[PDB]
Amino acid sequence: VVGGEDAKPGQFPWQVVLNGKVDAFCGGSIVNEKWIVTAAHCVETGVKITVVAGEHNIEETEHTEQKRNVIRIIPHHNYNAAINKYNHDIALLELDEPLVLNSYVTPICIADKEYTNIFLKFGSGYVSGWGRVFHKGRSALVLQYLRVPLVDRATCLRSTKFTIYNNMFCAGFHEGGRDSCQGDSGGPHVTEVEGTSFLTGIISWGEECAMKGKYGIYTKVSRYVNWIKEKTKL
Amino acid sequence: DVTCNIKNGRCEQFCKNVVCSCTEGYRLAENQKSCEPAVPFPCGRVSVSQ
Ligand SMILES: N=C(N)c1ccc2[nH]c(-c3n[nH]c(-c4ccccc4)c3O)nc2c1
Ligand code: NA
Repeated sequence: VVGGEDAKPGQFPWQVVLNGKVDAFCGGSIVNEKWIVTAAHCVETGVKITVVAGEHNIEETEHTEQKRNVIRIIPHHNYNAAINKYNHDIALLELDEPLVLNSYVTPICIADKEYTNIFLKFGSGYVSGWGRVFHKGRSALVLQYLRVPLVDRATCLRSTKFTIYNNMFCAGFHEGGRDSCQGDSGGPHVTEVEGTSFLTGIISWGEECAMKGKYGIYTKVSRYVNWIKEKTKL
Repeated sequence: DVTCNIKNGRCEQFCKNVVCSCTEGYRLAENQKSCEPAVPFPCGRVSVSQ
């Protein structure tokens, strides 16, 4: 996250970090004790991944962390990286052993299709992750967060030569300076509804991080609610 | 008089034409509008001191 702030411990207890050949390459959100929702481009190669819940400072042991191996990767059936690496960009990860829910490890709420869309249209979500804090720069040690406004589809379409499909959305600032970045993808975009946060998007992709005239592209979670609830049933 | 089209029928979370409801881990309050924790760690809540 470029232009964000250090989260306090337990401020985003649904956030998880993904590790593989490179640690902190992508983020995710806790659906429940056995399941994580992330971007399919983060796990498309089907490589051995580990999830860390309860993380705050990735280089300091705070005794709140919970690491788990991933035993199953379910990309959405409409995801195909050979056609478009960032369309239908959502995947679920099954953990080898359940997380122990506490104040540092808590799931994110997911409303039905209609209400997830209503909450996105409130126009202001929180994004978070351990990604790059500058475009082409060092990645964060402490979890970063940022409030990003929703951008109308017309402004979003004029900002890029790439195709922004109807179940993708734009968020960020007209003048740049603050945005999500590489290392944050798969992480959450949440909307606070009277003190309860609901998942409204997945951090997906963008061109230059925090550049004036460019915005972050997110996956609309409302498009996949029935698939998340179905596959993650305990 | 009361409809989900105006202020969500005054429901804190979900409204159905009104009957208010909440997401899993929350229970409908004595006022029939607000949502309260029904489990120790309900989804989407910050419980560490800030
Ligand atoms: N401009 C932005 N707001 C932005 C947001 C998310 C991004 N994600 C990426 C990204 N670049 N490369 C990968 C990646 C991650 C895992 C495997 C392969 C590629 C990414 O997730 N660039 C990004 C830029
Ligand atoms: Na740590």
